[PDB]
Amino acid sequence: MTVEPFRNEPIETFQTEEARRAMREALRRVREEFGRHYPLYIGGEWVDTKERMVSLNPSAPSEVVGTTAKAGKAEAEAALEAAWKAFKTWKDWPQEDRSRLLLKAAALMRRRKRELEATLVYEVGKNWVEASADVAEAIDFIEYYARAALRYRYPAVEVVPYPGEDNESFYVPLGAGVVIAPWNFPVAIFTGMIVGPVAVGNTVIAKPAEDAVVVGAKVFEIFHEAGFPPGVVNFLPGVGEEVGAYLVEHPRIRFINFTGSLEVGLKIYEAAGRLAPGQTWFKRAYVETGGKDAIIVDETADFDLAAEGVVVSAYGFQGQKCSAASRLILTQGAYEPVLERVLKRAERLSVGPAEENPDLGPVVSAEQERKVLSYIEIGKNEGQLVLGGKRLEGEGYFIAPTVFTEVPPKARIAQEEIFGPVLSVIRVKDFAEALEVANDTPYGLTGGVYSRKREHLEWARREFHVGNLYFNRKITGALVGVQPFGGFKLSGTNAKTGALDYLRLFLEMKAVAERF
Amino acid sequence: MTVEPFRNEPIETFQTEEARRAMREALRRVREEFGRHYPLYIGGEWVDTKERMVSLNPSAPSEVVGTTAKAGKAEAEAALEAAWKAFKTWKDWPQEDRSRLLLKAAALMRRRKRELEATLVYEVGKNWVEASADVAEAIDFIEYYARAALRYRYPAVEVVPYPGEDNESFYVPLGAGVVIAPWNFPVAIFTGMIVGPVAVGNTVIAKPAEDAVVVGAKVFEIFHEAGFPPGVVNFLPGVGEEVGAYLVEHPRIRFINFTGSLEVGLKIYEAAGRLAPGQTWFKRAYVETGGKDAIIVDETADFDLAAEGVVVSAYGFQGQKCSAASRLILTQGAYEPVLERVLKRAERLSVGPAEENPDLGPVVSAEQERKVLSYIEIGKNEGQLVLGGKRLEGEGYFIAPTVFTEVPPKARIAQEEIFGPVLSVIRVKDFAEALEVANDTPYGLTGGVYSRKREHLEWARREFHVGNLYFNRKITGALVGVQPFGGFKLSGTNAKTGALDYLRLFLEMKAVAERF
Amino acid sequence: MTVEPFRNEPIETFQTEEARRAMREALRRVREEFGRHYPLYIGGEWVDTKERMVSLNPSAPSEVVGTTAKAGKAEAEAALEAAWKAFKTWKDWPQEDRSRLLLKAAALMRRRKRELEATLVYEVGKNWVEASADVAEAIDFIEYYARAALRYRYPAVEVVPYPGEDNESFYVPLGAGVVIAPWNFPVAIFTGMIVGPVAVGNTVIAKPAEDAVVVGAKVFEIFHEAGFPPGVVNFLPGVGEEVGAYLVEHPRIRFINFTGSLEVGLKIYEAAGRLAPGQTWFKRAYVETGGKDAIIVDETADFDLAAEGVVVSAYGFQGQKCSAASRLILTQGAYEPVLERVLKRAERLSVGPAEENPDLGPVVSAEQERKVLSYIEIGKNEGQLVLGGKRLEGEGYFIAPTVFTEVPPKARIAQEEIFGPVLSVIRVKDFAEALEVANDTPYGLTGGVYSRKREHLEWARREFHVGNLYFNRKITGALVGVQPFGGFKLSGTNAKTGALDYLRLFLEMKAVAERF
Ligand SMILES: N[C@@H](CCC(=O)O)C(=O)O
Ligand SMILES: N[C@@H](CCC(=O)O)C(=O)O
Ligand SMILES: N[C@@H](CCC(=O)O)C(=O)O
Repeated sequence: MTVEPFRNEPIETFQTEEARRAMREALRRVREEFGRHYPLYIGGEWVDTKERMVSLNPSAPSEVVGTTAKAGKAEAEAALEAAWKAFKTWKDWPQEDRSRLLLKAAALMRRRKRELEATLVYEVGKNWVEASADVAEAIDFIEYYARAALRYRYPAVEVVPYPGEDNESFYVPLGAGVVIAPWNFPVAIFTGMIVGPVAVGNTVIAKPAEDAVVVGAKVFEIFHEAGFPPGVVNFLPGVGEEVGAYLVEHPRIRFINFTGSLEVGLKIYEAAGRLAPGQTWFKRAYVETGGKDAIIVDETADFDLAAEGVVVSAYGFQGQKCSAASRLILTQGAYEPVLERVLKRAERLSVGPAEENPDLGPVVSAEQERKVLSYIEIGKNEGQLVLGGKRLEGEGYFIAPTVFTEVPPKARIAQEEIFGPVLSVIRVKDFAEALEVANDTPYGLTGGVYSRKREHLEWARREFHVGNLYFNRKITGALVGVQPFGGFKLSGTNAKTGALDYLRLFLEMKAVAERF
Repeated sequence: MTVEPFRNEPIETFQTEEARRAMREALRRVREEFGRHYPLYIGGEWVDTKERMVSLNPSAPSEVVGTTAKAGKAEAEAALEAAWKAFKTWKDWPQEDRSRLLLKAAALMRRRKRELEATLVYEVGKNWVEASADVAEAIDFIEYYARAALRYRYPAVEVVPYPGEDNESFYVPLGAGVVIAPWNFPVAIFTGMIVGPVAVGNTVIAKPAEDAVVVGAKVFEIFHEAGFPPGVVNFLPGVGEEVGAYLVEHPRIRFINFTGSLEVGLKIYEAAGRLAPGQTWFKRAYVETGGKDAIIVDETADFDLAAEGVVVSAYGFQGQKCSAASRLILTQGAYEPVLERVLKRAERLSVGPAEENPDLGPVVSAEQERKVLSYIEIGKNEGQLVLGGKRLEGEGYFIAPTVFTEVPPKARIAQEEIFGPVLSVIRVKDFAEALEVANDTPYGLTGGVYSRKREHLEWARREFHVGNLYFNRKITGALVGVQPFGGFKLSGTNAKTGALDYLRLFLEMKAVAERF
Repeated sequence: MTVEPFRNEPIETFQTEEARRAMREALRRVREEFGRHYPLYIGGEWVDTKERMVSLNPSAPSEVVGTTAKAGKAEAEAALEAAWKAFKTWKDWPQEDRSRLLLKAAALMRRRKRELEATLVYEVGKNWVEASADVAEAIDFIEYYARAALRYRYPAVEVVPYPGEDNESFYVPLGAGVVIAPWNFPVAIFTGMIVGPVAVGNTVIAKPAEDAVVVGAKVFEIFHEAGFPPGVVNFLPGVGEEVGAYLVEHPRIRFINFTGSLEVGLKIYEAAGRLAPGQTWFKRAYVETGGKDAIIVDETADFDLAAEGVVVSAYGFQGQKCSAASRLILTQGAYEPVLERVLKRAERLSVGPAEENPDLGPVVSAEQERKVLSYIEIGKNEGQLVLGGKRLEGEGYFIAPTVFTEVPPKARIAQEEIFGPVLSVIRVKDFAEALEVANDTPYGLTGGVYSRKREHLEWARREFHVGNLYFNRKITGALVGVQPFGGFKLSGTNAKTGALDYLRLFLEMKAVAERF
């Protein structure tokens, strides 16, 4: 190696005066720039369009936080042509050179941490620590993939030798692909999904989520200053499915990297399986599609520790995480003790404008608000509402931490991803039943168990079927490198982010033999 | 390691009297066994059916090599139930135990080599050496995957540590899947596609190609004797698309491993991308779909060496290989010298009943013969026929080595996979044009270059876009371990067989963290 | 690895106000619990007995610090049955699972550091830093052995392969054994001797030293909360040799791990060599039996540095360490300079109630006091008393730092382990004579040399025959992992604690071959 061993970027807690001062300064600079317009980024240059998109502050929706250009099919085609033109030479860059470019981008992002965090606060309603964790994770993806990519450098394949011949196998990138990013981790996942494929020689066209187009543009300002060659990375904010559908079904799109709802993920995977007219390859599609994550607590657990972890997991970033604890499975002996503690802690959570660093900011949009409130109405017919369950005062999309108890395992609110601050509590007889209920959903992303019994923990290690399992701690916040992130079943294709294996997904192998 | 380092099984040449004596006895016993009936193999037992399938000797179509039971939807469902039941416990076997089971199977197959080779000679028309190479490769897949699987044993993932926590990532098998095997390497590929997934904990339902059901049954006799637990491997010969379609589209089939025509591969990949009613995962589909492989020869090459390699590559097993040289691209200076040599060598090739160990046996079936002859008629109006181009006398499906020259690069015979003894010769101006023509097809499986110019070879290493490239030697016969086999573009998904990476395709990763 | 690399637990120096406050709080909690009764721990549960044992405060012997149950032969037999029953399943736990259990125990012990330290202060008279070092070392043993155990996981043996066979050699634990722990490091050594064997699959019956039964019980509270399966670890405090003799001579005790006096160690080793009626194995007995450790100082040394190290080594924990410097060998040129400095430093050492953090607390018991005073009387007839040599005022067993000079190398006080604050100074002609005198004792545990002459240091590295040798620093305080601890000659069997080799002592090897 030529750089220090990988270490995760520390997550700012803002416990010091300097940290709080720096954040206030960043928040001021960001809001003073709410009037800024961000164009598309195609072929190494910012390209504007006639029509525009408006980004709103979910904590005060009448306030615009910025506007961006709006890509259509014409711009998507232009981006694809630029991406393929760039691929022709970018694929030949020595890996050491590509990795150094990523390291430069990480250094630039680290120097703009507060600015990006403040943008997350105002654009998507993350409180201070959620915002800091998001940006820190983006930096981690860049630092991690830059190093991981070197493990695949020419010629990396272990082969069996043969007399009188040189047999060399090596990896090569696929080509130009499309990245469809989420609004809940618009810096972290947006960055990771792009730089992973790019690190090993691919080129990318990235479509940010509508609710997070401004922060996505700021990430591209970093890519631009870093110096990625024209066409290697492209930015196409857009409205509706136009751009995404056009690229996903395009005969010249080589791969698709997607993180979002199961509904969209299913359509993408189906489309990727089809041979578009003139297509000359089998498309690769990687999808991360959510979950219905549960935390199991049995009677041997430290009930206070469990309650704290459950509240953090269920309500962090208003429960808008694919990893959020949306189900709390309690064995009979743990039911009353844990539920009472969870309710006591949850009722003390503050909800308000994200910039004030409340425990919960607003949900991301009017549409998300409508969806969450709709599920709350559904829940009233399936379980017992014991906490919250309503919209709070203010134009901002503030929803109170919600808890439903005595929820049937097969109830809609115990099966479908609400993606809001709504926790469903399920009572079970014993640990075996807890595991059965935990596994009985179409998903398999995150899960947790609070217990002191070794046999129960190791039992879960073998049978709680989720891609990311945690014992006696929160089930959210997977760290790059430490906890490869990705699930089973309808949670996706198990493309483990923040792991060496992730980069292999964007490479193909060639074997060349020379008989002397 | 607890066994000797992997070494490829020697391919018998039958030059010694001992080898000839052994082969003659094996051929005699297999012939004397003609007419035998082989049932299906489901849940550890041989299960017969009312209806049956007939396997004919392509060298003498009136002769029935044997008959097998015929599986329908009911048998497929029974096999799927057995495979999932078995998966529950097979996935928990220590890897060392599963690997030892594979090694036992390899030892048993090795002891039945001559018998399996003789069965290939009679059932699919392979001459002696082609049959020996097939069986040797099957043994190699078992020996190689047995060892490779241990590289993924619990807990194999390299992760970054975190203070006060144990973070453990490991691989687990996917579940029960279906294997759809080809008739051209009915022992080798049939075995490889089954044992790879099985080695790491998956269970399989295998559908042999209709023309090679008998040898597939013999491979299962070996699996049974080795002791694979009931349900781990299942044998379902069948007629038509019924069985394959039912399993490929089944909501409970976890993965599909396919090797065959592009037409079928495209349908499988599309079906795999769809969520069948009640399906709870994104199906994985691995497909190897053929090629239109070329050998380029420039004016600096050893023309005699090139001509020999071209003839072996084009006519070995009657050109019925996805790796076969079906295109010969000659630069202006190499055209006359190489073509004259290729014609002289090809016109001396013997064609006759496979048991006689001719240079070429018959094509595999009446339908295949019809298709190859149809392509020859098409070729007569596209290029210039200069050798062969007709069916030979006899009941067997004998076709003479055929050569067309001055073939336009975009002609149907220069673009579509004929899978017969038909070589298309294309004349180009220089090496640059040779590479352009070589790359201009929808495929990308194998390719070769005969040249003494270092700059041309290294240029091809970087730009001749095929998964398996060979310099100054034949382009067929990839050896397990030595030459990871798999292509680009419409040649498939690049699932490299005989390589460490192959097994990763049948595993998913779990990350478990415990905060102490 | 799945956890951070091993690091030694920091030893608290109590230089901060918070540290001192935390210690005072811990001391208060511990003394408020002096009335507590601690039962035996057998088969996963606390089991009380009719008779009890009383633990006294050596700094105020009329004060009881706690009482415990008293095990007899019946309880020892019950513990052995529980240990064997547990072994049957504990031996089959994946090593990763056993190691995680140890890591949990370490985390629990770390959270109770101050409590354990305060218990050591009151029960065995350790001052603050000696107490902190003791607990920190116990944590180190758990953390170290948890990691070291993974190095022996299935199948760990490097063997030579053979054609057509799988040859696998692996380690397995021995069974149920007995641990006989010392009173001088009742948390550290008590813990290490137990968790080392347990980590790799053995089960243990532990007999704490009579003077330290309370702190031993607190360590078992940690084992209990950690969740070791019933029978894996058992606690049997007792009076006299009854329990120890019964287990050591038992036909069903598989191994014996002992740390204590040579007198007892010799008896244990002799008994272990005998085949008890019905015994079906050769018992393994590991014994650490003390020393008569010397520090050599020559004329080239930094005399002030040497004096400081000698005083720390001779009087730390009142010289009650098997590693304590009980002999000071000075060459002629170093004699006066070093002796004067040692006397000046030693005369400034404070002696008093351990809780007040004096340089020296009291010796551990009335019996130890009697022994040390007896050796002082013996010393008066062999050497010249120049410092201390008497009991101080108070009911506590306070003995003043003592120094005898002009001591003959073969004098009883220069040969026998006093285990008290008594240093014997021997004058020698040169370095060669210093080494001769250093080696001329029945022991060989620790030793030290203060010198700037490279040739003398390297000479000692090769010829100062002790298991743990230190240059220009104290000879006590061996750190887990850094300095494998164990001696030569009558200091024991050289079972190096805190080293990878330690765990091998509790394993046996099996070699299994399968001919395919
Ligand atoms: N990796 C994030 C979840 C990302 C997502 O919500 O998609 C976590 O572990 O909290
Ligand atoms: N691996 C074989 C080709 C297998 C196939 O035809 O599918 C070869 O290299 O000749
Ligand atoms: N390991 C301790 C000595 C333990 C004992 O006295 O038995 C030290 O080096 O000081």
